[PDB]
Amino acid sequence: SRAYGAMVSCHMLSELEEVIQYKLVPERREIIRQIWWERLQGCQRIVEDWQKILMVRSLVVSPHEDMRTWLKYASLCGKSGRLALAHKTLVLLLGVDPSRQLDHPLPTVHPQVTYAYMKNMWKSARKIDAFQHMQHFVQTMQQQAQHAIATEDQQHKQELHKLMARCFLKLGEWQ
Ligand SMILES: O=P(O)(O)O[C@H]1[C@H](OP(=O)(O)O)[C@@H](OP(=O)(O)O)[C@H](OP(=O)(O)O)[C@@H](OP(=O)(O)O)[C@H]1OP(=O)(O)O
Repeated sequence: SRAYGAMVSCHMLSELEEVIQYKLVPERREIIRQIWWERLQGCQRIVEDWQKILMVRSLVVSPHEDMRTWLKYASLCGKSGRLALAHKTLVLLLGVDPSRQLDHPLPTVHPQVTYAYMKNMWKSARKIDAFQHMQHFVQTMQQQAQHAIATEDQQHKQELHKLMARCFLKLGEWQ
């Protein structure tokens, strides 16, 4: 346990070497990203270590290019009593600020990021407006899925169905 800090330092150095590999090799990008995700999953859930590792990885990976890792990090921050940083990460991922545009509905792009932001807002005691946004988002998702049902998109349709089931469960719990 006393050596864990040095272990994190070694992890960061290895990530740096893998970053130079990511820069050099254009066909290794997906493999490198999967390795980073799995190795980060292996590590402890301390916010500071995750922040250091993500800063290291940011040299070649913008947050938009990998929304899953930053969503996990934001969830960890939210569960660690740092809702300010979690909201900052969510608004960075979305690209627009729902806080300033209260009247404007939440964006539909990146539905996973939207759902994460909505649950963070629910944790932010803004329950009624969060529920209103959730109703609007469910209506948008169902109508968009109905319009965009096609044989080409099935895995996307399955993920959309999973997210919609989660949204329905959250709607029931919050009601
Ligand atoms: O913290 P909660 O509100 O209960 O949400 C949990 C939590 O989601 P976050 O990634 O946003 O934290 C779980 O993540 P863990 O921190 O436990 O790893 C996730 O589980 P997975 O990591 O397996 O995706 C699970 O998702 P699901 O219910 O689809 O299994 C999801 O639950 P809700 O989406 O229903 O809130």
